[PDB]
Amino acid sequence: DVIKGKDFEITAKEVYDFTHAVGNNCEDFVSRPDRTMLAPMDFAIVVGWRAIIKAIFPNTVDGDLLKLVHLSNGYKMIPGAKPLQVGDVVSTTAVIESVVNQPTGKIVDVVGTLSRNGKPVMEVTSSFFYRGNYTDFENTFQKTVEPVYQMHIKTSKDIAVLRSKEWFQLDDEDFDLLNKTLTFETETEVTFKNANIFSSVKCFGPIKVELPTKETVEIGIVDYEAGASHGNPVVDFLKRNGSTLEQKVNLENPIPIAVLDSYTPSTNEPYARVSGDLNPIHVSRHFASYANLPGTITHGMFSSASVRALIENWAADSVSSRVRGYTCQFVDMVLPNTALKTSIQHVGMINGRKLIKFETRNEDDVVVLTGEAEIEQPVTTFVFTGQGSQEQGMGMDLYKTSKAAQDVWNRADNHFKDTYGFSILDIVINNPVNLTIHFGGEKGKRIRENYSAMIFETIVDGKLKTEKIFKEINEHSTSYTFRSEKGLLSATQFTQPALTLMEKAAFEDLKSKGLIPADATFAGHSLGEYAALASLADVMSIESLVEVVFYRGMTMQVAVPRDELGRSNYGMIAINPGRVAASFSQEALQYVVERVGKRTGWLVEIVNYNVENQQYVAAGDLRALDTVTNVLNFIKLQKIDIIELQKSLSLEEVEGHLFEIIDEASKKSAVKPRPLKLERGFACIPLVGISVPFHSTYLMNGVKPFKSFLKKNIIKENVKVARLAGKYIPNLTAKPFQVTKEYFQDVYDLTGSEPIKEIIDNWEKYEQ
Amino acid sequence: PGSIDAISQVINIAKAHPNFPIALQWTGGRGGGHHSFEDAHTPMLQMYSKIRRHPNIMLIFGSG
Amino acid sequence: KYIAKLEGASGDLALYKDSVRENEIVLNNYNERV
Amino acid sequence: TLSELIRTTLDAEKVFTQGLNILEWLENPSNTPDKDYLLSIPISCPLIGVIQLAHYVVTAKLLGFTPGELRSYLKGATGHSQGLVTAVAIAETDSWESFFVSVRKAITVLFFIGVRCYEAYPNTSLPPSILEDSLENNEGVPSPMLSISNLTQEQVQDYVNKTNSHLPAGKQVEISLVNGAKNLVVSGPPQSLYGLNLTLRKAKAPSGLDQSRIPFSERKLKFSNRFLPVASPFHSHLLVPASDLINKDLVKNNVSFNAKDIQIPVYDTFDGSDLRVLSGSISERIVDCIIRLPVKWETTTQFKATHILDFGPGGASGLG
Amino acid sequence: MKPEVEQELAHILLTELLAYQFASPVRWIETQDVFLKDFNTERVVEIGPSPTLAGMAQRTLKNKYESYDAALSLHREILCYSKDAKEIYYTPDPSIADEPVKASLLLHVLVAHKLKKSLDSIPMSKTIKDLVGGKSTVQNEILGDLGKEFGTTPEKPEETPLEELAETFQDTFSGALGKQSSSLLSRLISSKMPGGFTITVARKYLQTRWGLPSGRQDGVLLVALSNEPAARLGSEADAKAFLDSMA
Repeated sequence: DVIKGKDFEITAKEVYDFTHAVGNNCEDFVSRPDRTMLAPMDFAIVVGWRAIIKAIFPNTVDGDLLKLVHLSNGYKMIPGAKPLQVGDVVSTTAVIESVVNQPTGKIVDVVGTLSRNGKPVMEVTSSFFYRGNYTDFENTFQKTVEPVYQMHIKTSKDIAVLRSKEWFQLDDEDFDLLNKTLTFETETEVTFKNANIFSSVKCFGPIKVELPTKETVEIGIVDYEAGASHGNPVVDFLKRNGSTLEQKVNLENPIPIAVLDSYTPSTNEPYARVSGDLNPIHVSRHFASYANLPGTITHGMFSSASVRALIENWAADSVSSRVRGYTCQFVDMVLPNTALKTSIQHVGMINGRKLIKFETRNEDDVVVLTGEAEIEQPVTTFVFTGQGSQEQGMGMDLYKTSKAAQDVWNRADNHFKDTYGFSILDIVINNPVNLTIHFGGEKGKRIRENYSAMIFETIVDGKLKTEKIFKEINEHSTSYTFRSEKGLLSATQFTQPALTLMEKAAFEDLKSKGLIPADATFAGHSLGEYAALASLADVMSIESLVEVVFYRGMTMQVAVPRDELGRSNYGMIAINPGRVAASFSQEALQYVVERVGKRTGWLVEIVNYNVENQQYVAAGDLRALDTVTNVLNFIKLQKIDIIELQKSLSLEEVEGHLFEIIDEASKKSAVKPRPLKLERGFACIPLVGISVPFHSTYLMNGVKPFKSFLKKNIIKENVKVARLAGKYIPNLTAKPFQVTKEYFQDVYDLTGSEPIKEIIDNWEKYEQ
Repeated sequence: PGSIDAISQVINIAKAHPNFPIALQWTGGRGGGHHSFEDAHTPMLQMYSKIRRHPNIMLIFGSG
Repeated sequence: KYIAKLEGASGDLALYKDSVRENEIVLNNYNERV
Repeated sequence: TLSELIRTTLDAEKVFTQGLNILEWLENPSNTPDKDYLLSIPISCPLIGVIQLAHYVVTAKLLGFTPGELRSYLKGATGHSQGLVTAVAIAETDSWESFFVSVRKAITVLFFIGVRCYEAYPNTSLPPSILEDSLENNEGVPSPMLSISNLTQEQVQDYVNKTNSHLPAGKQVEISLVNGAKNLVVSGPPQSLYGLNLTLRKAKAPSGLDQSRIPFSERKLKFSNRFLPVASPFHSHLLVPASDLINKDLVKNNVSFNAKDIQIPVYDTFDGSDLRVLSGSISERIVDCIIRLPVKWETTTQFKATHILDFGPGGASGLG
Repeated sequence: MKPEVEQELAHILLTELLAYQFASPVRWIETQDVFLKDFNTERVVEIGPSPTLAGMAQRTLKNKYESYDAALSLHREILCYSKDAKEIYYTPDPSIADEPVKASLLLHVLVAHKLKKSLDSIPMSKTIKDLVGGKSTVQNEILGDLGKEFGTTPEKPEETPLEELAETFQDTFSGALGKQSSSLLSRLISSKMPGGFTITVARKYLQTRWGLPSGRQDGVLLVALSNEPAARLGSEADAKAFLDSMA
C-alpha cells in the first residue's frame, strides 16, 4: 500500500540552511531580488525522507536496522516540469518498488513521487539493504513500472508474430496494423517462491498506436498471467523486437571534464539537522562501534549532494535547471576529515542530453562513489544558411564517413536520376560545364513528362500567362542540354538543392549522434528556411524536399526576361550603412531607396534586412542599382553629417536636393549600354551571378504555380504541430509559429491570400 | 643615459668607483639633437630612489 | 612566433611588425660592420 | 570567547559548520579544517585580527613591557581595511589583566562584520568558462575584489565608468581601496569585475614586447590586473544592508569605544583625521570605514614619523 | 480545439507561409530579436557551409544586447557547423668536452624549485609575476634569490620574460654557481638519501661512468634539484639510477 507524507512548505530559511550544509554555492539558490530563489533536486530527500524511510519499517519487512546499508539514491525530473521554487507546496507519494531475498540479505527499492499543485515533478529512487539471512519469501514481491516500448510495424511477418501472442488483446480484432507505430505503457506485478523461481508473473498495461494527428489512442490491452515462471516474457519480447523512446549513443572517446577535491566535514551534525537523517551511526561513537563500523561515518546523502554540486558547477555551467537525472552508487563508507578525489567524464548523449559519469576516490585510492547524470544542452537555436557560398565537393568529406549522411544524399540522388535524369552528386563532385538529359525509353518518357508539367506566371503587358519552362521540350524532344560558362554548380537550380542537402545531411548526422534538443527553436535565411523544416519537423521527405528546392531555383531563373544571353536587366547589391557615414542608419536607406524608385519609376527595394547598420541587400532594376551605388558614393565623399542638416537645417528640402543628387546620377546611368555591367563603390558590393530580384514585389505574380506545387509535395499528414509550435520562426512572419487568429491576421496584412481570409471569416471551426 | 637600462649601467659604474664623482646628465626625448623616445619625467620617477643611494652621483637634468 | 600566432586569426599586430622591421635596420648595420 | 559567541548569537552554528576549536587545529595538524572554508569571511576576519593581536603580544613580552607601556611609546596608530578595529583596541590597553577585555573586542566587531556581511552578500559559484579564461589570462581566481597596479586613480575611473554605463544599479563596481598613487583595488560582483577585465586586456601590452623603439604617448600601457584571494567586497555599496545590523549587534553584546579610554590618536581611514574628535559613537564610524566608505590610504598615511611597525599579516607581502 | 482540425489548420497555415515567404521580405531583425530576447537563447548553432548567420547573430549582440546579456548574467555561445565542429560534435583533440653552465638553464631551475613545479611545466617566454599566483612574497623571494645568485638585476625584472631576462645575466655571468644555487644543492644531497656518499663522491660517479667534467657536472645536479624525489629512497644502487635519469 502507498505511503503519503505531509505536504511540505519550502521556505527561504530551509534552502539557505541546506546549501551551506552540503556546500552548494550555485547562484540559483541565493536570495537576489526579482528572479525568485530555486531549491536544489538534492533537497527532495528533506521532503521525501518522512515517506521514503517509512517503507522499510513494517513487521513483514523484518530487519536489523543497525546493519542497514544505503546502497543507491537516484533523482529523475519528469520531462517538462520546472525544478523546486522557494514558494512551492510539495505533496510526497512513496511507492515501494522491490522487496527481494538474496543469499547475503534483503534489498528494498523505494520510489518517491514529489507533487507540486497535483503534477508529478521528480522520482526519488532509493535502494536499501538489510544484512542477514531471511526465509521471508511470502512477504517478497516486485511491482515495477517498466519504461514505454515502441514498435515500428513494417512487414506482414511483424503483425503475424503479435497475433500469435495470447497477451496481444485488441479491442477491434480486424484492425489494420500495417505501417503503424505501437507504444506499450507497461507495468508488471511479480510474487516469488524461491531466490530464482517466481510464484506469479502478471504483466498488463494499455496498447496505444501513434496516429497521424500527433496524439495516440488506446485500443489494446496487455493481459499476461502465469504461475511458476523464470522470467518476464513480454518485456524480453519488447527489448529485442521494439525499442525505448530514447536511445543512448556513446561518444567515440570519453572526455575528462575535471578532477576535483571535495572534503568531508569534521562532524556530521549540521547535515543531520537540515536532512532529518538523525541516524546515530553518523554522530554518536558508541552507536557506531555497535554496528562494527570504523567509527562515526559521513552521511551517504551528504556525499551524493556534495559531488552533484560540482557536476552542477562543471557540466551545467552554474545552472540548476539543466541537470535532469542524477543517480549515485555507494561502494564504500566515508570518514570525516577525508579528501575525496572525484573524476568527471562526459561519456554520451541521449536526444540532446549529455551523459556525465563520475568516480570518487579517497586518499587510499579506493572506489567510493560512482553514478550517472543526465544534463541538458544550453537553450539552442539552429539557423540554416542561405545562397551564395558553394564550392566543388562541399560536405563530401561528411558523405564518406557518416552513415546518416550516406542515407540523405543517395536517397535524393536516386530520385534525381529516377525523375529529372541526373546525378546531383556528379554535379557537386565534378562540377561539369555542359550536361545533356536524354528522354529515350519508357523511363526516359516519364522524366520528359516531368520536365513538361513545370509552369510559372509572369505579367506580359496585359495579364497573367501560364507559360511553361523549357519551351524547347515537347513530345518529340530527345535531348535537353544545361549550359553554363564556369560550371552547373553555380546556376542556382543546382546550387539550391546541393546547399539544402549538405545542411540536412549535417543535421541527420547530429540527430544520429543525439546532439539535438527537443525544445530547440529554428529559423533559416532565404533557402535554409526549407532545410530547417525538413530537419526539425520532418515536413517533407528528402524525396519531396529537393523537388521543391529544384523547382524554386527554376521559377527564380525565368520570372525575369533575360533575352540577350545569360544576362537580364535585374540584379542585387549588398550595402554596409556604416561604411558611407558613422550616422547613416536604417531610416536613411528606407528614404534613399524608396525615393530612387518613386523618382525614376524603376523598381528597386530592400530584400535582405540582415545586420543592423552593417549588412543590407537591395534588389531591382540594374539602371536603378547604378543610381543607388552612386548616390551612396556621393554621401561618402561629401561626408555632410546627416543628423546635423536632416530636419535641423533644411526641412524637407532634402526631397528637393536628394532629387537634384538623384537626377545627375539617374540621367547619367540611363544612357549606358543596355545590359549594364555593375561596378562596386565604397559601400554597395554587387552579388556576382545574381540576376533576379527575389523577395521583391515583382515576383508576387508567379506564386500560384509555386503554391500549387508545394500542395503536391507537402501532404497534411506530414506536418507535426507540436514540433513547430513556438520553435519555428519563418522569414515572412518573424514571430514564433503559432496556430492563432492574430498570426493568420498578421500574414494576410502582408500577403492578400484568399485561402487565409476564408479561415479568418469563419474562425468558428473550434467546433469540428 | 637615454633609457631606464642605461641609468642602471651608470649606477653600476658609480658602485665600481664610489670615491669618483659622476655627473648623471639626464635627457628626455624633448631635447635638441640626437634624442631618445623617453618622456622626461617617467624614468626619473622610477630610478631617482636607486640613483640617490650612491652619493658620488651628481644628478643633472636637461632637455628643454 | 607572435606574428604567426596572430596572423592565424588588427590592433597590436602593426606594433609587432615595426618591432621586427626595426631589428632588420640594426641587423643590417651588424653584417655591414662584419 | 568565539565558541561562546556561537551559542550567544541566534544563527551562528550553521555558518560555523566545522566549529572554532583553533586549539586542536594547531596542536594537532591532522584535525585542521580545509583551506577553502578558513578563507570564508565569518571565520577569516576575526582570526586575522587574532594574528595581529598575537604579533603585538610577542612584541610586548620580549621587551618585558606591559601593553600599556608599548602603546605609550607609539605617537600614533591606524589600520588597513579590518586592522583599524585592532588599532583602536591597542589604544585602549593598560595592563596584562585589562588586556583580555580589549581582546574580547578584537573580536563582537570582526566576528559580526564577518557574519553579517556574509549574510548581506555571500560569494557564489562562477561559470568555469569564465574561471578557466581568467587563469590563462593570468588574472587571479575570480573574487569580489580586483587589484589594479600601475594605473593613476584617473585612468582606473575612466575604465570603470565604461563598465558601469552597461550595468544596472545593484551590480555596478566602484574604486574601493586607493593603496598607492598607482596601486588601486576595485570591488563589486566577480561577474562584473570579469567584464572590467575584458576592457583592460584591450589597452594592455603583451609582456614580451620591448617597447624601446616606440614614441612614449603611442606606447601600450604595461600593467598588472588580478583578483585578490578574498570572499567579500569590502568598502562597497553591496554591504550597506549589513551596516545597520552590526551596530545593533554591538549594543546587545555590551561593546562600544569611547574617546577618553583611547590614549593615542587613531587615524580615520577615509578622512585621515583623529577618531577621538567625533560627537557620535566611535564603533558606528569604524563599521562604515570598513563596510561602505572607501580607503584613501595616501591621505590616511598623512602623519610625519621616523618609524612604522607593520604587525599586519603577510610579512614581506604585508601592508608595511 | 480538436487535434484533427488543429492539424488541418497548421497544414494550411504553413503551406501559404512557405508560398508567400517566397514573395515577401525576410524580417530577420524580428527573427533575431525573438530567439535572442523572447527565449533567451544560450547557444545558436549555424548549420551551413559558411558562418554567414553566425556573423549576423554575433554583431547583433555587439550592437544592442550589451546592456541586456550582462543584466541576466547570460553567457552566449555562437557556433557554425563547418568551423566549430568539435564543440558541437563534442570531440576535442587530446592536447666529452667541458662547457660552463648556461644562465638560461640556471635561471629556469631557480624558478622551478621555488614554485615546487617540474622542469617543463615552466615555459621560458613568461614574466616572473605571470607564473607566480601574484603571492608577491613568492614573487620577491624569487627576486631575492636572483639578487644572491647573479648579483646585479635589471629594473622591474618581474615584468620581462625569463627567456628575455636570461641573456641579460648571460653577459656578466660565467660558470661559477655562487651563493644560492650551491646552498640548494647543499640541501638536495644532505636532506635526501645519498645516505653515505656526499657531494665529492656523487661528483666522481658522473665523471667516471658518464665522463662529465666540472661544468657538465653542475648542470646535471641542477636538473636533479628541479626533479627532487622527496620519498625516503633506500640505498646507493637506487640513488645511482636517480643520477642516471637526470644525466
